[PDB]
Amino acid sequence: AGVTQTPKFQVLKTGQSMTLQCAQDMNHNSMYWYRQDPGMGLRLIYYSASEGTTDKGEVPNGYNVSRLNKREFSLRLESAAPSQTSVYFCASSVWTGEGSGELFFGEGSRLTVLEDLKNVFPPEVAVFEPSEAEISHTQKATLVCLATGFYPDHVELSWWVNGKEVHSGVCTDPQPLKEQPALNDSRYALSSRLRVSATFWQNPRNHFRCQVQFYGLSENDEWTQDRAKPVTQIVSAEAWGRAD
Amino acid sequence: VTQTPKFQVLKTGQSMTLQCAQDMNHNSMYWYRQDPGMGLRLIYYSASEGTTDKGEVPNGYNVSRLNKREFSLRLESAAPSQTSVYFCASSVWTGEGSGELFFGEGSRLTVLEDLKNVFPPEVAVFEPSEAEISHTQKATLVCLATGFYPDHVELSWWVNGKEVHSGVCTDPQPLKEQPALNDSRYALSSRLRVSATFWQRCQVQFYGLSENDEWTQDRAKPVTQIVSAEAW
Amino acid sequence: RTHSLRYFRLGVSDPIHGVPEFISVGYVDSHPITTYDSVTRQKEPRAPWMAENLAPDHWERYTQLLRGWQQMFKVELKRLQRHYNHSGSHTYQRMIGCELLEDGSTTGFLQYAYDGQDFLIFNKDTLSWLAVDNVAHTIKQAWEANQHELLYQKNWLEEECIAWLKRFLEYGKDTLQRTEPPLVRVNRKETFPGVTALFCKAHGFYPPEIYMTWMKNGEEIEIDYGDILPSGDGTYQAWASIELNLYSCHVEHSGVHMVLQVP
Amino acid sequence: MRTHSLRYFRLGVSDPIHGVPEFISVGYVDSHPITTYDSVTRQKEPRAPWMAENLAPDHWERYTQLLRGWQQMFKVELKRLQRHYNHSGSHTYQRMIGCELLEDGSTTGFLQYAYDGQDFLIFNKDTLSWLAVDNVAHTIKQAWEANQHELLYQKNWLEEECIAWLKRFLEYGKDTLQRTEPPLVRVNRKTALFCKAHGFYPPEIYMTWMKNGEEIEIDYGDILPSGDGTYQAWASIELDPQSSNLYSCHVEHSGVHMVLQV
Amino acid sequence: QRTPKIQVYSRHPAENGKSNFLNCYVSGFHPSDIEVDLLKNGERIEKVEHSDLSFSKDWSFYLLYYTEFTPTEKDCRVNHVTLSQPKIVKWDR
Amino acid sequence: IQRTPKIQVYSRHPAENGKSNFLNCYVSGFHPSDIEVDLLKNGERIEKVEHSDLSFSKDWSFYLLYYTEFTPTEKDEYACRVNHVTLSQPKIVKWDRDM
Amino acid sequence: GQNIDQPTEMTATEGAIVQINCTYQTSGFNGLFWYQQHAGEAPTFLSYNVLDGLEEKGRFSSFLSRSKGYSYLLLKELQMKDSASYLCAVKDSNYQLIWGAGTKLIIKPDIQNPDPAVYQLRDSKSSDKSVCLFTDFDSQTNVSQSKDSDVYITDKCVLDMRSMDFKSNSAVAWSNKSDFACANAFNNSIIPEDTFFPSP
Amino acid sequence: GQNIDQPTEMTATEGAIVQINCTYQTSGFNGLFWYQQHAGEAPTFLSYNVLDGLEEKGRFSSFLSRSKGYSYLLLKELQMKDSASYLCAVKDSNYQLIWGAGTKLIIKPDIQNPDPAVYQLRDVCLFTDFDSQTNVSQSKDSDVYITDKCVLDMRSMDFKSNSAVAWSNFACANAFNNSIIPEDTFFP
Repeated sequence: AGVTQTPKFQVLKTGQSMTLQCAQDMNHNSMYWYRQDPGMGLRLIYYSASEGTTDKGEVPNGYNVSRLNKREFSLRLESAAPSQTSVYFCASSVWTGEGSGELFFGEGSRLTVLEDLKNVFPPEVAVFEPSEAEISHTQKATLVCLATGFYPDHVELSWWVNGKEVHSGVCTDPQPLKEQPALNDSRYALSSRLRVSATFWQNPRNHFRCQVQFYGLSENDEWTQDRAKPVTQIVSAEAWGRAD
Repeated sequence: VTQTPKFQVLKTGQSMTLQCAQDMNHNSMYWYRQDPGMGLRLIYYSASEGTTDKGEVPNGYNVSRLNKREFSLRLESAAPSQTSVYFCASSVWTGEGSGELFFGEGSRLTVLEDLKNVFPPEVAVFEPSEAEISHTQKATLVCLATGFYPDHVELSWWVNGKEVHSGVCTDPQPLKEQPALNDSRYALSSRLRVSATFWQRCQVQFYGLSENDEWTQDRAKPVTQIVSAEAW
Repeated sequence: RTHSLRYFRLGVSDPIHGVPEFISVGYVDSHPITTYDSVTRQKEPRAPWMAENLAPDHWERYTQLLRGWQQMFKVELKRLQRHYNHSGSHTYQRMIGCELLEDGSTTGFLQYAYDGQDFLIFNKDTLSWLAVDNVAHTIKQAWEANQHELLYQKNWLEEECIAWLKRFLEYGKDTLQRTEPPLVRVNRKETFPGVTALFCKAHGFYPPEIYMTWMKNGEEIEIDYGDILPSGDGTYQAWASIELNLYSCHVEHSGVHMVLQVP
Repeated sequence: MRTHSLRYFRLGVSDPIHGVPEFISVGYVDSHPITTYDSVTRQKEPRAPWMAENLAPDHWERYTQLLRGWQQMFKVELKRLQRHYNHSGSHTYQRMIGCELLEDGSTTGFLQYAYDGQDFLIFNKDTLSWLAVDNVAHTIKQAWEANQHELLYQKNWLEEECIAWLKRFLEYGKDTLQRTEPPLVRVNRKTALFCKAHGFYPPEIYMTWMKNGEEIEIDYGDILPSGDGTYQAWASIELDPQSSNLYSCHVEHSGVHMVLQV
Repeated sequence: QRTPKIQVYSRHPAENGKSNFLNCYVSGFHPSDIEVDLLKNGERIEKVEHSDLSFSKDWSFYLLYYTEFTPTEKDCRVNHVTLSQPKIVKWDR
Repeated sequence: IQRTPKIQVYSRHPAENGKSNFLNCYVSGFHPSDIEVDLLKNGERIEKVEHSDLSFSKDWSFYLLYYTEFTPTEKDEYACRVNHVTLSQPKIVKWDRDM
Repeated sequence: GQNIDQPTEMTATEGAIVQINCTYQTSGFNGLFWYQQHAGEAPTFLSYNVLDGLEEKGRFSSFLSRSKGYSYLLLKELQMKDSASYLCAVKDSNYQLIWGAGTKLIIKPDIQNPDPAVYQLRDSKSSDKSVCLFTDFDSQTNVSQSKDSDVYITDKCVLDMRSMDFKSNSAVAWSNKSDFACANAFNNSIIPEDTFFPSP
Repeated sequence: GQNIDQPTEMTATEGAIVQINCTYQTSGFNGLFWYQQHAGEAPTFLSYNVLDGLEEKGRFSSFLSRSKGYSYLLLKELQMKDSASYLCAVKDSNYQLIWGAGTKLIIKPDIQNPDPAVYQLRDVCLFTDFDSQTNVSQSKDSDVYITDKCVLDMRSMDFKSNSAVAWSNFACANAFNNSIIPEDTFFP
């Protein structure tokens, strides 16, 4: 339902190819491909005003598209450059020309294009149990979770409470902390906070889990470094409720 | 790892004990046999000093792990099916995925129903063809070692005293002088190329019967020895 | 639900006449599955369904490995003592294992303690060892210098341990995948003049993991907690109590929620 | 400056003979075609030179993509109309939009549609509603009127964007469109009198016959194309033998009056 | 559905022997499909041109069919759905 | 560091005088591992008791379960006696009678 | 050459009113859109303006003046969820979309009972880091980057205990340095005079 | 149950690249080893893989794919010295090794100026100096002995040559008849 584009994340080597799906189940006729970069508005790469035609937008060099049917409009990078590091959105509208017709965006795709893959790292994740001083003073308990040393910023940090994902009381940092902010290849740290009532964290059978999903290499990617190959992986850390 | 003997002729039913030791302070020791066209096959192993257990093809053998250093294999009543090349090996521990194996030099065992066919080789050097030193300015020396039994030979080449390696080529597998007989002897050739300037000493170590073995027959006791042909 | 498989090793230097020098013990969930120690010098099952489904060659192989592993522990603890300059009887302990959650996720872990306190904590995801002190750091350098052995464990914890666990899970599924619902009960009494205590006691249940608490009127509210205990027949039992607005004991077990209202 | 108009037309047919396009879209300034597109060419191309001269290919590229979409949006609307009319066979559907720059600086705007060359929906930009002729149209009116933004949008295009496209096109064809070519008018007998103008541009001219100083009862000819970018016309009157009358032909063209006495 | 109006005239007022253009203007018909040819003494002219289809405000279509000639003392046929047989209109100078 | 044993004494089922049951003693949390546990009926050790093997805990301590089949009465004092190096003399802990 | 412009970022207080400007130079005009794009999510349609005037839609309102090239977007009664980025886009004479760089709306929460404090959390058996939390402070305080190259500090975050109808702030600081302590983790920051520093 | 399949023999050319494949259907996995074993010598450790990757020590590289279930051993800029057997073996769930039967690699020299000829030596016929595509047949005569071919690297002159040897107890013309030889072969 709506507009579905894939993949959500992708790290690529300089010189690599790539194809991004985008389907729409609303019976639109127009379909689009936008790229989004800090400091500037959505720039159009290619568009497809109806089923049977495409044409260049503001910035088509590096890309080519294909409108395979009325529902799918897929964008292809052929040789990948570090300046193509962007967030790619696919959009659609019922018709073009319609001056009041609005755009319907898909979820987006963050692509990062590196000279080499010898700085790609998955995160180290570490839970840190509440300060008791906090609990006596506020009757609340704050757990901090730390995902550090990962690169690129392709991560999704969530909190799981007794095998179910919660969102209330969660705060995850909007943007990552570059650990070494000057170095251009630098790795990233992220922090997050779950705050429960003091009487919640003082139940001994209440289980918590801070989990970070990291998008990285796959079976296809040549790995030649000595260390463990940073495949797409999920990295957790747990803490248990404590009555004393 | 160090293992003795490198070769042994065995009469069927004789017993034999193969030895091995390492000063690597290793805990595991293994005993393999290498047979044509198939994997190394484990006979017995010693996960650490004080225990031993069977492996794949244990029958006809047993083992003792005398200490952390030495580990020996024993053939009780030698069968023709135990003619093989035997390998001793040690790892630091057992159950560590990363630790590899360190191997001894090897032990070539030949079990025979009767020793009455053991023969040292005959060696001869063949002097380079004059159509060679002229057509190509290069003199091939050939060495031939014929009619020895069993295949327990080690040819090598020696120019002006020092053993040489460049310009030498020796056949990988010896050839059967009587391929219809189940007990044929073998031949083995080697070549040695050199300039016509340098042109103007072969050697076969053979492994056979011990002094301790009984010899009764007419011809000389075909003991372990060295046969040389020289050329000038 | 959440299942587990661990292996423990315990090594005692200079033991008294009855404590063996080495013990190796493995558990699925609560139930011990394997045994070896430095006295019988054999690895044996401790669950019927471990023994029903594994051939003797299994116990013959792992006996040999365990004999060797004991000799490692003996030398390892000898060297630890010498870094600390420690005479006497001290202990060395190892725990390796993995978890497979209901949630599809998996953890794996490997740690050592000496004298009962944390000494080396593995991080399979970073592939390094967290060392508690200057002695543990020395072993952290040795272990971290073998790049290949860190990959080997990483794989064993992530691939081998999980597969072992699912093998053992199917073997005794009639015991570990079963569910025994609890019998829950509320007891009220006036203890110290004016003080009423409500005890919500649960027993008879399996797996052990249960969720009990007290609420007032529908929202949450100090609660003494009793430990989950083995009843002896292999069901478990526990309780939560408070004193004293309406009050209600809430119990959650194996996905089923139950509420006992106090009148 | 006189009354210039920019119009865009669009046609669709439901079952065209294999040659005929199922979609044509021509734009005009005054009588002059400026643009064309159709389902066969599938390219939007200038039809006047002072259009091609003045508009870079980026413009034609852009509007070709667009009309490839509008082509198909039109097959949608027409297929819907014929379904609800319960009409078999081949039927037509037509769109026409545009403005008018009047002599006095005041402007206009219009937008409508037809089915089988008869009125269907006529947009009224000042009440912001649509006029249905029958209940098929009423269904459409109820839809487009729900979309209040799409009525607002069309108003602003008609009243601002169209006038500014007109002003730009009238510059581009300054010579063709802001030129006067006075007519040549002659009378002759046929028994009827015949006033006959030719050679004039713009096509907009006025011819009548007076009988003694009163506009008589006149047969009017049509304003026709000569082929060389000019126009011609005539108006005849029949003669009364039984009384005498002075007769006169009056011709008004581009701010200049002419009188031909007999 | 509206039958076409057919008009045959000349580009300039013709003098015999003086070159001119023969115009046939067909207009105010609907729908858009229609055949037009010019006729010299019964036979149809070959090198006979025409303008692109065109649109009135009243939804009807028009076309000019022309040909270069020179009239002499000695020297239009449109067809549509709206007409049974092709209607013929001749030039009266 | 030495962890003193923690001793818990309880019945299998809710205790009812005149009704057979089992009496468990849950020694847990202790370090090191040499420990001596007996169960007592009116102060006197019981000949028939099952028990578990020494068990391991993620916290590095050890725990045991001793149990015996019994029928409680108003008169009889059941207890769990435990000895460890952390204790100067062995500790007897008395059953609470399912209080 | 066309150009649409709007402020990089704005900051107001929960409950108050915020007005987001967008000024465009375009070649023709066929409509002006507003888009809300939540951090890490996709943009969504807010409103459409093509003629002069103002147009309300629930809590939000957007106004246009073609005579001056100016549209503003009005959000009344600010909730924390209205913390997003707001992008303006204009259809030109060729019906092409021209996008502003975006306006980032940041909502300082209304903290009814300030209790600023710095709590040391419970060390992990799998980290070398210690983790100091600076929490329960009013939105007026600034959290700054660490001067020390080996202390790391994240910017302030608002969490919502929905069940307790309670909001609060928090900045986290961690490091593996030996000396590092909570009583010094936020000397980079102007923190309240009355901040709680519990005794270690 | 547990099978290890690797090719039996492989042949490449000096200076080129070869790839030896080891496919493993074990039960459980704790790593894959590559060993080399020269002619009649011991096996020595080359490499170890247990995670997906490819490790490179020098001109030798080891690649492993856990998913599809194979490894290869990559040898760049082949030299004569690389003639050997390459043994691949895998540890199973119980840490036993299951060994491959091995792959024997042959490095065919690159012969600049082929000069096929058959010489005769006095106290034995010597076929020598042919291109690496000619192939000797085993002698048909019961008392004529013909060996296979042999590469010698005269390191000094950076010259490699092949060679075969024939003898009996018959002249050198008739020697290598069952073998198909080049037509530019010199017979002194």
